[PDB]
Amino acid sequence: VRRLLGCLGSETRRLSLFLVLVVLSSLGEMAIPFFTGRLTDWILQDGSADTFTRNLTLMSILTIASAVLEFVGDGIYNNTMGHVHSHLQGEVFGAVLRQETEFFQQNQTGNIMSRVTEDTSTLSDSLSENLSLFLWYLVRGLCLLGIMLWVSLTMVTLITLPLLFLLPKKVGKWYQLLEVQVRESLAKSSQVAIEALSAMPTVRSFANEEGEAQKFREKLQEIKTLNQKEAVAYAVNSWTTSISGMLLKVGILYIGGQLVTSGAVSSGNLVTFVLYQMQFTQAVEVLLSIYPRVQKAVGSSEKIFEYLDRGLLTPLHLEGLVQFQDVSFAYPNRPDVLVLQGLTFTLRPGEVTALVGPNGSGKSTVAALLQNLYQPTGGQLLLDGKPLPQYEHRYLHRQVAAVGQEPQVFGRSLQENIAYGLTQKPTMEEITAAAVKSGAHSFISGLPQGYDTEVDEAGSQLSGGQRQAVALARALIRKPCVLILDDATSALDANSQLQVEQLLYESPERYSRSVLLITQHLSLVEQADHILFLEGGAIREGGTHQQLMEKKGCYWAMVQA
Amino acid sequence: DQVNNKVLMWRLLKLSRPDLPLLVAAFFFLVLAVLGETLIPHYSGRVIDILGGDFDPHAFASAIFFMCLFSFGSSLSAGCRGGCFTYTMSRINLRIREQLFSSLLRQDLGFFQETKTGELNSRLSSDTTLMSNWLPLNANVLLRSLVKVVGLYGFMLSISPRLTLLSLLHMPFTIAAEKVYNTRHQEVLREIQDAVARAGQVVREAVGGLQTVRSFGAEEHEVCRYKEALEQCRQLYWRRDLERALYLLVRRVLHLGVQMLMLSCGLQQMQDGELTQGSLLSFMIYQESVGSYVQTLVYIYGDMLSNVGAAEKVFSYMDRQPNLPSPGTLAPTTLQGVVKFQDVSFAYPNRPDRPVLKGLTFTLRPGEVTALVGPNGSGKSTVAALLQNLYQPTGGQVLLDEKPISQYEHCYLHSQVVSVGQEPVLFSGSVRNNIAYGLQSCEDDKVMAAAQAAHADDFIQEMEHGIYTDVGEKGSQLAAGQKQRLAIARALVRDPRVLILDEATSALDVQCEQALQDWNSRGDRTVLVIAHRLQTVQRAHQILVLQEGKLQ
Amino acid sequence: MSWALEMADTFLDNMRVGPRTYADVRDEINKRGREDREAARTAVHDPERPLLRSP
Repeated sequence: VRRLLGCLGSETRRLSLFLVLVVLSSLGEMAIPFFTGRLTDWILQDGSADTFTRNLTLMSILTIASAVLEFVGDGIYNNTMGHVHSHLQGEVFGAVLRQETEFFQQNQTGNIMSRVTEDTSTLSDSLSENLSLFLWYLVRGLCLLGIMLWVSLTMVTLITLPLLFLLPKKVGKWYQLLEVQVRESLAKSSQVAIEALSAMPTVRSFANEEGEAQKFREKLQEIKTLNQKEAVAYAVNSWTTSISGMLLKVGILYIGGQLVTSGAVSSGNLVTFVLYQMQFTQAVEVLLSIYPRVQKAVGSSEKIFEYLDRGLLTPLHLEGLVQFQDVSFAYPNRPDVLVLQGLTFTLRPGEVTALVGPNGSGKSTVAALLQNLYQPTGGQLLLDGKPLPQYEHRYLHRQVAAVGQEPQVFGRSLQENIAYGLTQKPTMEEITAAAVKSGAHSFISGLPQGYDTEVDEAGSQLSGGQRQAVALARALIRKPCVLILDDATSALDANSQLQVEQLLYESPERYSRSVLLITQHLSLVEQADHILFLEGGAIREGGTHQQLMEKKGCYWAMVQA
Repeated sequence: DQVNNKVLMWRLLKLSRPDLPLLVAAFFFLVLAVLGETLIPHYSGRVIDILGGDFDPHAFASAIFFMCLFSFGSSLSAGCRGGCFTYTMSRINLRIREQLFSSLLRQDLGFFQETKTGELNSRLSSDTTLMSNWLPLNANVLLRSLVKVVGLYGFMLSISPRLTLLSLLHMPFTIAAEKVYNTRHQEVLREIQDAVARAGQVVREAVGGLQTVRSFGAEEHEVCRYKEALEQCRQLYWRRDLERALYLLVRRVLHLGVQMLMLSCGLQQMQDGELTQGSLLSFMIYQESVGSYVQTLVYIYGDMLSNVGAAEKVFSYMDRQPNLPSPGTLAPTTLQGVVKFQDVSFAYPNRPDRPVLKGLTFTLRPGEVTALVGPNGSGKSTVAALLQNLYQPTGGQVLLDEKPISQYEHCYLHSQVVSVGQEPVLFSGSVRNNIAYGLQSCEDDKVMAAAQAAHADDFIQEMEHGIYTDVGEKGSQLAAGQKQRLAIARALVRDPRVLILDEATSALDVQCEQALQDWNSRGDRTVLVIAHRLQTVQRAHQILVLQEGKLQ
Repeated sequence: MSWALEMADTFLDNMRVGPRTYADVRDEINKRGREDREAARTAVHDPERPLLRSP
């Protein structure tokens, strides 16, 4: 609760200014019955113009002014609530990206889609609508109950209200008992509807579909027979709720009539009393409907809070030596059961590394470790004589590059996608040279409006080779030291594979660019400098393909079989 | 769009024609309830008119007595119309479910793969009840206003004509505003939908490329781009609220503007014209609502088209009926017992470019036992479904005794052809219902003898209420062996000509099938033995060795 | 339940010249209807799984 209130409040002052503005207006809102009373008692007794007009001018000025005060106050409220809506939605979105990858990997998309936008929108929408009306009618209630003092009249009205809301809920309980049966019997028919259809081919195989409609018709007629009692019960409840209104109104006529006969309180004062009593009951009637919805809304809010509450070393001299000193890469789910175990890596500048092995043999975990998304469970994984965690996110983003397995592409233009993830804007010569070097320039120049062509959702327009080439140019544009590629060119063409292989091996920039990737194409591995034979995390062998072929080990068996 | 929503409305109302009479009663009770409610001010004025001059006990008593009676009758009449309108909602809601459920069963199985279980429920539960709520809710609010407006204007005209024309002439001033306000509003809401859609699409692409965003690492730019879209979206909410609050101000000023300009003349009507004392108080009480009821009348006309789009998503099921062959029924006079497949080509309706089965040409299966050899994902169940006529063949022809499977009757094909599946189909009905599943008049001795032949009679004997034991939904009470034995009891209960077996004999008992598939019972027809049992494959005469969607 | 029809009657009984009006009354039915749309699908099994399971 305290965190809910403490987070939501805007200014100490804008809402305070709104609250003071609502009160001063609220008196003008409820000024009308006093003028109505004055207008009525004038007709019975008086016949002066000036007093009558003066009343109408003040009436008009107060009612017109109140509208302006409401018009401003609602504007300031909605403006402040807009800032809070934007700030909360902005804060909640960042809290997703702050949390570790394990939640994203383990849990599905549907949770992290529905919990973010829909819940935060529907909560703040409900809060904005409810809290506006809640603070409005409370001020009206307090101010009208205030002016109601200007004792016996207040003592009357206090006793009446309970009797107004006693009978509707008491009888309405017995009405509600029948509704759950209709809901259950409806849900039963829908349950049988889904249960019957779900196994369609078993129905289709026989001629049962004609028979099931009769069973459906019976389950519907069983509801139909019950509905007759439910339909009349609504009319009976409508009578009981309505008649209490006339019971209240007639009671006021008899109780008031004695006071008119006695002649203590005037007819105008009786009209004000009736108007204020009628306004109070109808005002409070709405105020009761929020208290359940607050308990409904706050239940989500606490879960949203539960969802929410879960040494930058700069770039200058590129050393380029990665030491996995006795490393151990393990996932968040299983601490002991590691993916990579007993890592003894030792990279260097200008050397194409390789990691040959089986499906799920620390291939993705090693690449994810080098990039430093998930931290090392044991040992060390230094880069240039310093831990990955020590480096600044932007600097490490600039130094380390890694193409993923699934060639993802954003919804923006080809220039935006090619120059995605950068503080400074990429130059057109740089974007063109990156696409030319990576081998996407034919795809970029071939499509409509060059790099300005908008990329479709889920890689609709761009092909697999175009997506991989764009991903290669995206990484190449940064011109990073570390180059990662786990299952990059799985379904790569002859023209694509040759371009990537030429950029990997034949390109001059490779001298100042380490390339440690899980090679789909064997020849890419066979024409590399450094290699490693992974086996359930642990590296069995680590040397040249000719040395491994001569010695006869994992690389020889992998090359042969 | 505009014509489609009109034609779909004209289609909607046509469905309610069987429930016309009760709507006329609801109309009568609504008109009575309104015309009653309009009479309550008229007498209440006359009480105040009579009372000031004199006590007049008979007039005072009668005026109050009739007024209090009419209020009681209005309150009663207001209830029963509600009881009618809420009952009308039951009619269309229970009717549309029956039409929807019956229409879905006629549809082809290819659609069921595309359709989602959660959506099909959601439309059946909510989207129907919205469509059933539509006509009564629209009719009630429209008809209650229409009668009350022309009522109030009538009861005004009975009192006087002088103060009415000026109050009427102001209505164009209000009606003109609402037309601008609604056209402004609906555009802003549609703009907000598009704004929230773009803002959401960034979250969809971020959720889609979590690894991409995390690998490169520029989350601040993603949050900033989300915040940039949220800022322009926030402006649309502000415009709506500013425009609405302004309309509240304009309406609040204009309400009192007409009220003051009227009431001032209302004072002159006593002095100069000599209209009436109480009639001023009545005419004020009438006026108070007159404008407020027009607000609903102007809105409801334009608003009517918004809820039609909900119905379209239900009617999308009802629209199309393209699949399957012409429903012509060839009746088997005698049991031919001849299965055939002439140059068959099996491809899935879901995706046309996939090669499942090609050139399935053999037929000539009647005597002895037939076997269907094949590896995992070879399409043995597809051949069984092609034989049973679940899906239509992409190429060739599935002949049965020199006659097309489509030309056969559905009841006759269901009666003659059989296919014992591996997984037992469970239902909520009792053991007799499951044993006689799709039986018009199943014999009690036949069902018990079929279970006794199928070897589930010991299980059926010990079960509570014997043959009337309630089967647990999705196979809760019954075991795997009983679930398999139930399928044998179904096949025995059918006693059909053709009877295939798709991996049924592996799970179930071996001795149970042979007795059913030997002697006079075996003469019904041959059996397509598609299973892993090599002993069954060795014992059978015919052996279709399938491979890569082709006969080896 | 037929909740919507009760809300219209409540509004049509007490019109006055308030802030909400009939424009809100429809939005309450749209809001509550979309809540039922969410509640109905989430009640049984899972929305990702189609009606026919096998490929």
